Amino acid sequence: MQALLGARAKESLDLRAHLKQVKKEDTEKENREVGDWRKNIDALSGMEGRKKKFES
Amino acid sequence: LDKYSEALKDAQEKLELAEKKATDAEADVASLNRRIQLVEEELDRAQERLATALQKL
Repeated sequence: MQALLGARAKESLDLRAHLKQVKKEDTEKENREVGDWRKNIDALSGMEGRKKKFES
Repeated sequence: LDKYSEALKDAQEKLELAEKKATDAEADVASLNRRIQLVEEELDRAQERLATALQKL
């Protein structure tokens, strides 16, 4: 009876999972490379004198 | 006069240095308040986004 239904479901799930696989493998290839910056702030907290520039 | 003038250049220099220290310390009170508010805002936003993430969860 059921060979056609079996094969159709098999192919559908295979295609879907194949698309998920071809995205997931490359996104795990680049998943620690998805970092960002820190944006450190100086705030001149370590100064103990006037700057030699003409602005100050 | 020289002693008062010198005591003054020194009180005044110590003042320019103390005022500078205050200016720079204040520049940092402000830079710290900016970072505190940027971080508190990111925190409140992290918490808004958390509350949202939790609501979306």
